[PDB]
Amino acid sequence: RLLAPSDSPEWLSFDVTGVVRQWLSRGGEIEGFRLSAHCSCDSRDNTLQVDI
Amino acid sequence: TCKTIDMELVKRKRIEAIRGQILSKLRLASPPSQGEVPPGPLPEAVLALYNSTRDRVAGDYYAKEVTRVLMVETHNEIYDKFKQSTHSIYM
Amino acid sequence: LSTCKTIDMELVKRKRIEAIRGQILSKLRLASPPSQGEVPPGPLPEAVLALYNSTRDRVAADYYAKEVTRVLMVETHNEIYDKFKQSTHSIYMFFNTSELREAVPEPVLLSRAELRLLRLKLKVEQHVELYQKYSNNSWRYLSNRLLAPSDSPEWLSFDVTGVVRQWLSRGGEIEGFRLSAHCSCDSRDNTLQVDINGFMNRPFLLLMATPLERAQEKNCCVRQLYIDFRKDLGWKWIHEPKGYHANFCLGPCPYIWSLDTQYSKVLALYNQHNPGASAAPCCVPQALEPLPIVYYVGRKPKVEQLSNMIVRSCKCS
Amino acid sequence: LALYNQHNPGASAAPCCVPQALEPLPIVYYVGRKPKVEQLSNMIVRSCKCS
Amino acid sequence: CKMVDKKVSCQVLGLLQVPSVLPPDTETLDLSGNQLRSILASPLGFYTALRHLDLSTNEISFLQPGAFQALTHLEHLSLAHNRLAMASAGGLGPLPRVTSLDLSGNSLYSGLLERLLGEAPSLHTLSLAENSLTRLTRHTFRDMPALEQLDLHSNVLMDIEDGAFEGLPRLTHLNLSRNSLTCISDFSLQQLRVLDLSCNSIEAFQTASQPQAEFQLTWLDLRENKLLHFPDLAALPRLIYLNLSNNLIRLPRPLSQLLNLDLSYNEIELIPDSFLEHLTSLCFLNLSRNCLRTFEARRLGSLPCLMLLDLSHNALETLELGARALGSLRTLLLQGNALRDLPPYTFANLASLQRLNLQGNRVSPCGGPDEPGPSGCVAFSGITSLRSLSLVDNEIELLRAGAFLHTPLTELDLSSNPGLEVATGALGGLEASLEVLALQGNGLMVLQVDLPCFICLKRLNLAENRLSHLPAWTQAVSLEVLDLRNNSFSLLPGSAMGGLETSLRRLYLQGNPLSCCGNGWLAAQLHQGRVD
Repeated sequence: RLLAPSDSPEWLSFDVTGVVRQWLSRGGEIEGFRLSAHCSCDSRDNTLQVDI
Repeated sequence: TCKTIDMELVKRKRIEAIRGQILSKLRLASPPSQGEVPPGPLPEAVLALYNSTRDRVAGDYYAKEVTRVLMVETHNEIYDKFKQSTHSIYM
Repeated sequence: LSTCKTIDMELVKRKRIEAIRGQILSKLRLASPPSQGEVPPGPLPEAVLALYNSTRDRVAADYYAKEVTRVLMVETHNEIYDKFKQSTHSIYMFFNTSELREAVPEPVLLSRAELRLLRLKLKVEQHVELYQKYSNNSWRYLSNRLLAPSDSPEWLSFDVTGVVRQWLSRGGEIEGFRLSAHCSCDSRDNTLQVDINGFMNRPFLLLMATPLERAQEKNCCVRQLYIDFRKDLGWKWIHEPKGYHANFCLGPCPYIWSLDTQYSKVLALYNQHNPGASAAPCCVPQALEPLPIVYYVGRKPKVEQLSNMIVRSCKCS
Repeated sequence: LALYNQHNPGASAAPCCVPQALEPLPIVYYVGRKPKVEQLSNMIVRSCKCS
Repeated sequence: CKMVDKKVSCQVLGLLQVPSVLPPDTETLDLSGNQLRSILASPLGFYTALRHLDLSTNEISFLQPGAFQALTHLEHLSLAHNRLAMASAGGLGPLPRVTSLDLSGNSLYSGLLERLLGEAPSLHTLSLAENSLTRLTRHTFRDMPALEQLDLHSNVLMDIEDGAFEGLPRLTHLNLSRNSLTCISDFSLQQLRVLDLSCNSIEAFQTASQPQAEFQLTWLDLRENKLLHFPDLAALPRLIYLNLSNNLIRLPRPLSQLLNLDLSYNEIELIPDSFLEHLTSLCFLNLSRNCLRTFEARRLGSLPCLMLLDLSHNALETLELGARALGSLRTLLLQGNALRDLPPYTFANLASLQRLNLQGNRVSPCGGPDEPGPSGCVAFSGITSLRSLSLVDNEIELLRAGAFLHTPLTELDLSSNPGLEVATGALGGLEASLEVLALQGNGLMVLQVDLPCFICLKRLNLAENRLSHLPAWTQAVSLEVLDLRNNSFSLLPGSAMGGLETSLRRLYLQGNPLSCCGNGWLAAQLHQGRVD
């Protein structure tokens, strides 16, 4: 996702239905997600400059 | 239910509507003349463009109930095995 | 033979109200309004209101025909080969903006432009992303595709309309894209294992733009209708919301008997009275939005989302 | 039941059978002597719905 | 251009300008199909005595304002299939005496005619068909008190103002077919006599109240529209025609003179009691394809003048036809329905029934007054006025001896009845009257018929059967055509086919397992009279 700059709190949502269906069917004991910052291929590192 | 169908009437109305639609989308007052059209098959560039645009490329009723589930707090095994590094955030 | 002019909507609104009552009761599978006297009187739990508020919140001229034009990627031996030499990370594709502007004279004419590739590799699954050249040194992100394994050559389509419109206006002489594999930071080494031609069916743009020569209250239209459960319907078993805007469509869409030669202006009637060229156009809704309600069943309160209830646009057939 | 995915009775008061998905059509036609390749939209019908 | 006495018939093509070397002694001129681009006043005004000017199929786009005014005797003017929409002002000057003006297919526009059309104090037939008109306001038609035939089909008329026809006090024939109207609020055209609102998109129809003038409409057409109700017709007492085919009408002495009502392809799921009572003087009724569940014309004296009734393809279950009700019904059609059980004398009470089609209804006749048959039968025996009867696709398991005993019908069909088993003497009382027979596709094996006695028999149809043998012919009967395709016959005797040389004109054998060197008589008969 491309998080547009904002001076106020906002709510963002992802569609993860295809994952939760699998979790309900045959999911493990505890499964989760991970929000990460984009990384370019030019041996580059980045930092997640978003507060949650 | 009862019905008023005649397949040929619907087919003919559809064909007439198609004629009008094709003429209208091109904003054509009347179909163009073909007198000054060079003979022979189309130039190969035009055929290539038409082939390129023609082919295909790989590129419920009833109401439902809403439920909410919170995430497991960071007090147990969230930060223990996955520190919230500057790289990423875990849930 | 005076044609009917005045439209009276009271009967129309009454019919809409009864239809909406039937729709509401049907969608819930309640053959009758649910039992209400059992409810514990008083305020609702704060958790139920929190959930309802969360689900109620907000998060996250094409009828005509477009002339088609195709421009091919410049050969590798011009600008591609020297400074942006292909490496294992990425593939560079560059276009000459002169013939690009030649194909579409003005930027506002462009309607859609997409970039085509022909992939050669079959079996290995790979995840790839597309960038746009932004200056002599930088790149920016456009989109990514998750390529699927196959056994035969397949074409590829990327939507690049915005960048092409920007090039037609502010662009330099040579502009280009970059097709690189997807590098997660944990992925130390990543390579572009997919093979495409040219690196005989070079990648190209498929421009669609309206041609320069073709540059330029009774009909079906959405009508406002506010329905109130308390007053209009007399229902007390829905606690929130008190009422919603269930606006409705009204208007006839007469058939247009076509001819081989018609006036210039009258062609604009087809676009708004029979766009689909159906045999009997019917004024139907075009964009629907759902409504969540909070109602009790016996002793338990419920938060349910009823789908496709608000009408936003109406279109003939 | 897939036919009634978009059924909203309280909007039209008379349900009609309408196209659900359409596809475009590319044509080639001469304007005097210059070939032109144009792509008309919403030409063919692939599926229908009640709405 | 071809020249005869006072006629200059210019050829169909190859002309780009009006010829100027021809003399004005001609009286009728034609310029159809040529390539004239515009009409100048000079070469045209040279001719004075003209009574026909056919300018069809040209590229005319600009007209001198005084071009046609100088022609004193111009009595006809056709401008169909031109390009008048590109035009300049004035257009047609005030025409002295014109009785036919044709402007068909000129891509005309609302407001172009009002600047183009001029006063024609003797206009009698105006045609604006195949144009692109869109409205009829009070100023569209003016200054023509002699107009009597207005043609407006294939326009895009969607709206009509209040008094658009106030300036035409003597209009009688009006034509609004294939237009795009959607509703009609009232009717204030007293003298109109032929109204054609076919192929429109009308949804409702209505007339006016408090009639100070008796409306005189007789011919009215409303097919292919989307009417949802039967219009009130108390304001058209002279209506003698009506056509409501393909509408959506559902029924929930204003028509004392209605003469031909057509109501097919609607949704008439049932017939109300009082609907048929007032429709006296009717002669033709068509309720075909309407989903009628039963027909219940029980009241005596209902439809006393009816001459035809089409109830085909309705899925009727029952008929309640009373006695002496339809005293004049001559043709009746009932095909496509599924009629299982009826009273025996349902078709007997009819006074003058002649044709009674019963294809596909599954109605089986019974023996007769003596040697009775099973219950639920239908008595075809006592009808002395029948002349034709089709019984195909009725799955008649068994035929009876006297099912047609007193029905001197000249045509009978029984084809498409698999497993048919024909009783002896079944066609008893038909020997001297029956003229055409048909048994194609029954699958029967033996034809036990009184064939030589069928003196008036003309043609026979026995194809797609398993016929084994036929009684030996003993004379040259009048039978003209015989069919035996897809039969079991492989060798044909000649003595048993006695005669069959004078009257016979076609005796088919194609598709039969005939073998060469075994017929002999076939080789002689093939030589003269019939082939294959």
